[PDB]
Amino acid sequence: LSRLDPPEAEVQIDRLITGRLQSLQTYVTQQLIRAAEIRASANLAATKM
Amino acid sequence: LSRLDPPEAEVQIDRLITGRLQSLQTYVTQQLIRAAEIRASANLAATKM
Amino acid sequence: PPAYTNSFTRGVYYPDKVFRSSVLHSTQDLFLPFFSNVTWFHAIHDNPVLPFNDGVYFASTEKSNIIRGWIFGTTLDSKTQSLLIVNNATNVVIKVCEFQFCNDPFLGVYYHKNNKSWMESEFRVYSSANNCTFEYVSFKNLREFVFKNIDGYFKIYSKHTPINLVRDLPQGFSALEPLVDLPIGINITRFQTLLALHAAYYVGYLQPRTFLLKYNENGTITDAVDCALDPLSETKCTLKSFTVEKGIYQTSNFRVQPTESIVRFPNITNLCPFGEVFN
Amino acid sequence: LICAQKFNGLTVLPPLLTDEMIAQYTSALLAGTI
Amino acid sequence: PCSFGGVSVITPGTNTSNQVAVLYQDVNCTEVPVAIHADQLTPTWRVYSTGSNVFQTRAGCLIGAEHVNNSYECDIPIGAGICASYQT
Amino acid sequence: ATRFASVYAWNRKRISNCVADYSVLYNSASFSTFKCYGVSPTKLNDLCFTNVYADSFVIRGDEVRQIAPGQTGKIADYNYKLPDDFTGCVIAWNSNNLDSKVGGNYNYLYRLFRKSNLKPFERDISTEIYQAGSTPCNGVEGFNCYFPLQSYGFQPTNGVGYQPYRVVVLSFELLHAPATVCGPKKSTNLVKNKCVNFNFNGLTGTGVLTESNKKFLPFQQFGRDIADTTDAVRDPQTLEILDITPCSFGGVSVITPGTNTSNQVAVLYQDVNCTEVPVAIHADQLTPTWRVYSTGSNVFQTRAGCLIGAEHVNNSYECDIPIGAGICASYQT
Amino acid sequence: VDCTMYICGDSTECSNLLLQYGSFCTQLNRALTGIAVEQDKNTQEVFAQ
Amino acid sequence: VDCTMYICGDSTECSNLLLQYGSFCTQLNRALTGIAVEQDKNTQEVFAQ
Amino acid sequence: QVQLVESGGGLVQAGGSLRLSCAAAARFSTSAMGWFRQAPGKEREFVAAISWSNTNTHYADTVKGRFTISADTAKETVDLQMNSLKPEDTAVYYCVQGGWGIRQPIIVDYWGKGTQVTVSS
Ligand SMILES: *[C@@H]1O[C@H](CO)[C@@H](O[C@@H]2O[C@H](CO)[C@@H](O)[C@H](O)[C@H]2NC(C)=O)[C@H](O)[C@H]1NC(C)=O
Ligand SMILES: *[C@@H]1O[C@H](CO)[C@@H](O[C@@H]2O[C@H](CO)[C@@H](O)[C@H](O)[C@H]2NC(C)=O)[C@H](O)[C@H]1NC(C)=O
Ligand SMILES: *[C@@H]1O[C@H](CO)[C@@H](O)[C@H](O)[C@H]1NC(C)=O
Ligand SMILES: *[C@@H]1O[C@H](CO)[C@@H](O)[C@H](O)[C@H]1NC(C)=O
Ligand SMILES: *[C@@H]1O[C@H](CO)[C@@H](O)[C@H](O)[C@H]1NC(C)=O
Ligand SMILES: *[C@@H]1O[C@H](CO)[C@@H](O)[C@H](O)[C@H]1NC(C)=O
Ligand SMILES: *[C@@H]1O[C@H](CO)[C@@H](O)[C@H](O)[C@H]1NC(C)=O
Ligand SMILES: *[C@@H]1O[C@H](CO)[C@@H](O)[C@H](O)[C@H]1NC(C)=O
Ligand SMILES: *[C@@H]1O[C@H](CO)[C@@H](O)[C@H](O)[C@H]1NC(C)=O
Ligand SMILES: *[C@@H]1O[C@H](CO)[C@@H](O)[C@H](O)[C@H]1NC(C)=O
Ligand SMILES: *[C@@H]1O[C@H](CO)[C@@H](O)[C@H](O)[C@H]1NC(C)=O
Repeated sequence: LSRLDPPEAEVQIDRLITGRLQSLQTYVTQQLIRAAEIRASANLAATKM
Repeated sequence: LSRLDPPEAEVQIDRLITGRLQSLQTYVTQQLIRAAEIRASANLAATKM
Repeated sequence: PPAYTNSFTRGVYYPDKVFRSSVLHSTQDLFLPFFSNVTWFHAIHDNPVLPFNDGVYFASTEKSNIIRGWIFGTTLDSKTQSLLIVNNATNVVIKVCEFQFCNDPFLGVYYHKNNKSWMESEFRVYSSANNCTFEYVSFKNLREFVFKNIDGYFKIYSKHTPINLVRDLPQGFSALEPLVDLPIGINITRFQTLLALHAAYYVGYLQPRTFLLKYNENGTITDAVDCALDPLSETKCTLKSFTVEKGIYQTSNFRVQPTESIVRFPNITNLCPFGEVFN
Repeated sequence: LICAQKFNGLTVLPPLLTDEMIAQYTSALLAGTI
Repeated sequence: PCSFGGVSVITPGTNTSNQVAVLYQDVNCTEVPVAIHADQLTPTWRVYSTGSNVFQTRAGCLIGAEHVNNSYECDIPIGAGICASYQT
Repeated sequence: ATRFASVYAWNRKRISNCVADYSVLYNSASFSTFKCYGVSPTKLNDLCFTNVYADSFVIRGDEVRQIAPGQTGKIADYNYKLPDDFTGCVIAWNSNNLDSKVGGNYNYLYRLFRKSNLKPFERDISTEIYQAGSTPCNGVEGFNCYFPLQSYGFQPTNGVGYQPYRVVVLSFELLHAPATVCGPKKSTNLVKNKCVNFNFNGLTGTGVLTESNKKFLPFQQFGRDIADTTDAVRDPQTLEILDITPCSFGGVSVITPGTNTSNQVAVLYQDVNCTEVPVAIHADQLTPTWRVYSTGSNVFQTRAGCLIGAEHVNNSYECDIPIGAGICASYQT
Repeated sequence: VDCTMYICGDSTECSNLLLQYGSFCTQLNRALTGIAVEQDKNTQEVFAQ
Repeated sequence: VDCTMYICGDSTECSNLLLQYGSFCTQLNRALTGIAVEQDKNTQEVFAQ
Repeated sequence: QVQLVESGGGLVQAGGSLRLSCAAAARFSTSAMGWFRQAPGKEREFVAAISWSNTNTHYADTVKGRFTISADTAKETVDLQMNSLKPEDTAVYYCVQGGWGIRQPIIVDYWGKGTQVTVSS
């Protein structure tokens, strides 16, 4: 923001936001898959108990 | 890369990389879901065995 | 009148020189629609020129090579080069020159002539060459041809097949292997053939259809499917398989668009107080 | 679509248990059960 | 929304027969002929887009199949409790 | 050609369906002038032309500089004119041996006064004799009554430069259509069974070329697979088919027990024959350690790939470290 | 799937540009390896009983 | 969900631009159809016993 | 008529260094370049010539070894650097574009507007 003008900064922070959002989405998808696996394991453990 | 100057080659390569990375991420997510389904099926098969 | 006959599943040509084996390839290119209409010609007891359009499919079934050349052009007014093709004595001649044409041009032939009716040297057809820009120095059989001028390239594909049949046309499949791809660079809109009389050739036109071509081990097309022919063909194209198992398959979607437009605004409206001004 | 899976970075890691080993395991299970 | 839906092809194995039927999703059997039709191969598409053997099920409009009062085991699941079969 | 046209009637011909083989005449350099404008014989490789117009005639070399666009002078405005955008090469050679003899030649006719400038692509053929309408004679060879053409003669006293030169101007045309004729390009020998960057008729790829039993068709040139990727190529030089394969790409795995037990390790290269292991970007790394595993006495070819640092043993034990394809590595014994 | 090869084909510039994006390739490779190990474990559990 | 319609609303230019992206729409439609078929199979197996 | 841009020249001190630049809308890599000088009392005389590849350098033997000519394809220009300036450099310099010829030292096809160079001691 300080080094670049508002126009160039718009695109720069837009690219940064896109990258960070993609990373966060990938992390959330991985967390959801792991949570589903953990739910299956917990159901198995509950049945065993 | 050869037929275009670096100023345009950079943006074109960025676009291609973004597209290919999105495709690979979608493929990996689909593979993870299919692997979870296959793990459930294999657990059922092991229980049957 | 000009009778129309079913084209069956003919007019298939290799889209490119690429070689494929035992794979079904979906290609979007100009092709002759399956079961189209072609003009049958008869002469018992009205000789227009068929427009070239984008691509032209020609078919001939003769046993005495009556048809031997083609002419392609747009105006034939001696202002633009006219393409001419001749096939005689196993020799192919290609010309782009400009020459005058008689009132009723037509090829002439004679039977059992020692001198062959002369004409071998005089050739009193035109005056001379002025605008030559190209040169080329070297019911028993059915000949199929496909000519298309795309992006400044004139592509001619052909296929000659000997058939032992006189009743009707054969209900078989035969791809048209390419013959030539010349860089003519001219745009054609009309074409004509040559005939001797005092006469059975079919003509068709291509459309930008999407086809599914089947390849074999030897890399030669055996069967083809036109996706737009019928719902079964579209299902085959979607599944990319000539065999469709029992079930329900989704092909595409249908949409209805507005005719032109519609705009609504208040009518009459609050007129400005121009009465006290003008009157 | 089996043997063509090697063109552009794709690789098919070999199965750890060969079909012979799985067949042997199944035969052992059958013999034990019988 | 104007008409938008989807087109499905119901057909048995190609070994049995080449006859097919069309199913347009959630549309009455009156707008099918005008849904950008009548511009395809006349002998096949223009006859499958209209004519007799027209049925209106909850799934949509089914063309090329004959409604039967009798009920049998489901063969091809059209939906909404309706199934298509080739045998008679 | 036995007969040559007049200087004012330079013979024009069209050349197409072929490429000028300047290589043969390059080393020989038989002709004394190869004046190319805006291009050089060596640099013509990076350029393609479709057709050529050859204007052959005989002129005087001293005038070559005079007859150029933009020249400031009255003389150059009445001899000949050319377009400013000219991309033609003038090949000129002396021909005094055959075009000159004892007594000279009087076969050269030129024009001094013309009606106006010569319009490009304009032809005027007529047998009528043009007579000036200002002071016509009509019965005598008087004022304003002279032959339209004037004879020009060259004598032996003229120097070599002034002697006649046979000159052919080859102008290459460029059209909106894509180029179809290009000068020959040097082709490297054919190599097989090794990674190479192959450029076949403009198709560029990387892989190993090997003999193939596939049967192509006369019109067919390239090959493809289910995934529309290049798989076979028909070499234009000779009639045969060459396959294409991914070079070596794989992966490297390190098999080792716990560091507490021992520091000995083994390397596993995925799905690659051991012959290509050392050549796989090695020999530029630590000699004492890495190159030991690059090639050694103990090498095993497993379905997984190539294993270095382990000895295959008859005895079969329970799997300890899973390698694959039924093969496992253990440090014991 | 080799992430570097798929996104970029023996291109140093493309390789560097992909490197600038982050550790997406490592995550994808780890996920694929985990899926393969999961299939291995499924087979072992089903048959090695 | 019609991928072409949702991304592009009766727009020729948007459809032309999407056609360059690839087979994302076909993959999404196939996934949705598979989900629907899985729901139907679940109902059939749970009830039609 | 071809629009060519000339930069440099002017008045320079004797014994120093001089920079000249000639730019044309046409490519310089594919066309050889040349620099010629004309002064009162003398006709056109060869000064410098560079071929397409920038490897063949030709200069008059009396002044050879002091002029360096370079061609920038990215800028599509030709630059000339002169060292050990002498009064003889006071002239008008033309930059010419054309091709290489075995017969003549350089083939001239397109001329330049020209730049006046003067040397003051
Ligand atoms: C005679 O031929 C010449 C050249 O072949 C014609 O002039 C050009 O012809 C080409 C054909 O490839 C056209 O593309 C150009 O546009 C023509 N140039 C001009 C200025 O017209 C010429 O027109 C021909 N003459 C006749 C009577 O056909
Ligand atoms: C189509 O291809 C097959 C195989 O690609 C050809 O069969 C080959 O025939 C030759 C005899 O000329 C044998 O030497 C080869 O061994 C055969 N191939 C194999 C794999 O054994 C066949 O001739 C080709 N043409 C057809 C089938 O019409
Ligand atoms: C071709 O003409 C015949 C004339 O009887 C007609 O029946 C047929 O429908 C036409 N073909 C098409 C595709 O319309
Ligand atoms: C064929 O032409 C030759 C050439 O003059 C002539 O002599 C001969 O009589 C002709 N034969 C005929 C007319 O039967
Ligand atoms: C055919 O090509 C010529 C060449 O440019 C062009 O002038 C002409 O308009 C084209 N024909 C049509 C119908 O546009
Ligand atoms: C104004 O035009 C509309 C047509 O859109 C018409 O229905 C309406 O009657 C008009 N207004 C009056 C006052 O008639
Ligand atoms: C009189 O005034 C009215 C406005 O109330 C106007 O519409 C009309 O045109 C006027 N008459 C004349 C003759 O101008
Ligand atoms: C496939 O065709 C064969 C040959 O007629 C037939 O016996 C078989 O029943 C067909 N398959 C099905 C599913 O009907
Ligand atoms: C049988 O189906 C028809 C529809 O084709 C219907 O009209 C009729 O009422 C049905 N039969 C009975 C007994 O309802
Ligand atoms: C790790 O090292 C200790 C010695 O400090 C050893 O006792 C132990 O066995 C080692 N771990 C394994 C798995 O061998
Ligand atoms: C297996 O035993 C034979 C017989 O002693 C021996 O020759 C062979 O080398 C053994 N296997 C290996 C991998 O060494």
